[PDB]
Amino acid sequence: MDFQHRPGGKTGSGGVASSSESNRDRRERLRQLALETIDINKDPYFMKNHLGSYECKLCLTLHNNEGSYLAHTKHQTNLARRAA
Amino acid sequence: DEEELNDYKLRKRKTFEDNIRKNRTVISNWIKYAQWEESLKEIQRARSIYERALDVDYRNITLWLKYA
RNA sequence: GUGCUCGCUUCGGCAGCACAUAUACUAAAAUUGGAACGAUACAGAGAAGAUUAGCAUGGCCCCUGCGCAAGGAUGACACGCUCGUGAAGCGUU
Ligand SMILES: [Mg+2]
Ligand SMILES: [Mg+2]
Ligand SMILES: [Mg+2]
Ligand SMILES: [Mg+2]
Ligand SMILES: [Mg+2]
Ligand SMILES: [Mg+2]
Ligand SMILES: [Zn+2]
Repeated sequence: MDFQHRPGGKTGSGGVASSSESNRDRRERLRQLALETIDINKDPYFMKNHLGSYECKLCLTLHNNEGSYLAHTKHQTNLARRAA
Repeated sequence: DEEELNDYKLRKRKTFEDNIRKNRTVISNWIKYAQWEESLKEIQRARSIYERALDVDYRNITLWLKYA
């Protein structure tokens, strides 16, 4: 057989991860991307709870997902209200 | 403390020699090795390092300037 | 050792002549220092999601191969350099 034209595979691989492992890896990567964009934007309103949840201290609003806080950018009117 | 200092100096010299052997023409590795040898008060070792660097590339101004 | 003597002369030998002229890492040893990489253990498969084909490039890194062929995880290994502070020299005051 064409050994140099078979699809590539290596011994001792372990296989492809399941849906749950890929889902939690995607969630961890989304958390890392959200933290990278928060550190790039340098927003001090972001906080992580003791139970591990996103919180807007300028809005005082909890967020279930990272994109919930990423869409929380109302926040300008709440920042103007909490400025004084 | 003397054996730990000897192991640290051996590790630093091994990394400097590996950085020299990886890229010979990069003279900043030679300058850093010679300044680290001069900082440990080894005049003839740094003189041998500078002479090796001048044998590698004698046309550089900064090698002559730093060795003088 | 062999052969022969205008020998000494017994019949054995002596003497003389001629030929033949330099082996061995000299050990049947005492020593000495280097190690296959197998067992256990450490260990953990390149390319910014995952599964991955690879060709190179450098040399105090090698192995398989008869190789100027081809393999060995792509054989392995092989990233961080726009302003002030001082000093020296030069020309003006
Ligand atoms: Mg990848
Ligand atoms: Mg090939
Ligand atoms: Mg190859
Ligand atoms: Mg292969
Ligand atoms: Mg491959
Ligand atoms: Mg290669
Ligand atoms: Zn907010």
